[PDB]
Amino acid sequence: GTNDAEDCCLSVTQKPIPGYIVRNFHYLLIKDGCRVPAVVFTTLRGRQLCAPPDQPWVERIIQRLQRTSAKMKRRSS
Repeated sequence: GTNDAEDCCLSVTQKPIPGYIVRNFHYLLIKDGCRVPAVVFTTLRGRQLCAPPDQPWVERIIQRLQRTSAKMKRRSS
């Protein structure tokens, strides 16, 4: 969102947003360090939203973004 004092998301809704309108995602887990594991979907507008990392619908769209972002192997961010 605007001024994020934390690295993780808030909470995900039933079925947040279409996974095809997401530009890039950030995969937030408790492994990283947070109480709420969620993948944030950075939409076309540049807004990130919390989506369920367990649900199958998410794991497909993640792959799509992984393979498209993989085109850029140099990652500074």
